[PDB]
Amino acid sequence: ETLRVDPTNDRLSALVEIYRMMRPGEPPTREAAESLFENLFFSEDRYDLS
Amino acid sequence: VPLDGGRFATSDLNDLYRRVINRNNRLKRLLDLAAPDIIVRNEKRMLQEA
Amino acid sequence: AAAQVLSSVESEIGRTTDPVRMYMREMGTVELLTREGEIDIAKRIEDGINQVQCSVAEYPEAITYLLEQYDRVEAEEARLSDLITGFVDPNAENSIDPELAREKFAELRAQYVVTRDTIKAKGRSHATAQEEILKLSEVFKQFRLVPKQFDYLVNSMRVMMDRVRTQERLIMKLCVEQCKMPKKNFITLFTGNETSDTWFNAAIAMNKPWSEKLHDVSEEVHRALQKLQQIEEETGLTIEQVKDINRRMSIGEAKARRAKKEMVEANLRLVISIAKKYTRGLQFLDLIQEGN
Repeated sequence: ETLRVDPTNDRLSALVEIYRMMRPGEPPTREAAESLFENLFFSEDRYDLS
Repeated sequence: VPLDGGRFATSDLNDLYRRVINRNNRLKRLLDLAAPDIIVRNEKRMLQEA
Repeated sequence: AAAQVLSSVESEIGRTTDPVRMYMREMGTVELLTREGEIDIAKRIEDGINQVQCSVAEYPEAITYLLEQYDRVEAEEARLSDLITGFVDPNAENSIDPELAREKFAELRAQYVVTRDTIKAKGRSHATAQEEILKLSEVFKQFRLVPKQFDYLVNSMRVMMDRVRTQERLIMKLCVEQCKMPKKNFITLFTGNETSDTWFNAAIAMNKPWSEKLHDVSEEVHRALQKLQQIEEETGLTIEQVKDINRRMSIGEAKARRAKKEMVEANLRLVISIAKKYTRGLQFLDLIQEGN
């Protein structure tokens, strides 16, 4: 059902949607989307579970 | 009003008035400078927000 | 086409209320120019500036104003006022010295005294008179004045054109909107002589029953004629010449403004990159405007 509701189709579309949700108004970019997604949970400086 | 220790205290209304009249004077200066329309639009939006 | 994605983003925003990111989105449309954009833009700015300088040189009393304040301060045995900085200061391709000012004004006096009689010979359109006027404008062009005095120098043309154009549209403000004479013949008759009433009573010669009842409004339609005659006699220039001068000043200034405007947004990114370091004393977006 979740795939049914999903409008996206590939990784680029998903990253663009994540960027649009996190930073509305700012146009998405090929590299900015992946940089933000990496910095969300996959950067030591900006994430830590201890 | 002055404070006992040589300090001062004021309401935030002084801050808000300073901000709005600073931006209003900057807009007045920009209008006679024939500035590019995007900067004048940004200043008008800043005045609206202030 | 950087504006194509603008439709796809703005129509699908989350309705951001942050003025900073919307401003940066607005300024992100223009791209960065390097090693070619700056040179071409500077060339266009210089072309506009030289067109403006050309426009003021044709106006006969511009030389008289360049000269008369210096004549006035000559009698004071010195020029200690700040207008000595606003001297001609000829460009080369420092304090104002008399050895330069007097040498520059000698040929100015010579042209001022030699360009009067040639105009009267074979009319204003005399080939030698026109070339002598062009030479005098050229020897005026070899000066580099200050923008302070230059501002009122061009403001004089702005105000003179405003006055002459108000006197012009006064004709339609008094008679065209009420009496309704056709503009097809009016535009041709106005350019005919614009010195006398040859077309004014030529219209009376035709049938023109609307024009037949002009005596009641003669003492208010001829006042504009007298005012434009006064403008011509005080400025010493025909209507067509000043129209051409200002119609080319207009597009020269428009070109300069377009060049400067187009150059400006190419460095708004630099403005932001500098302003970010100075926050937080005051604000973040006001610093951007001050950088602009």
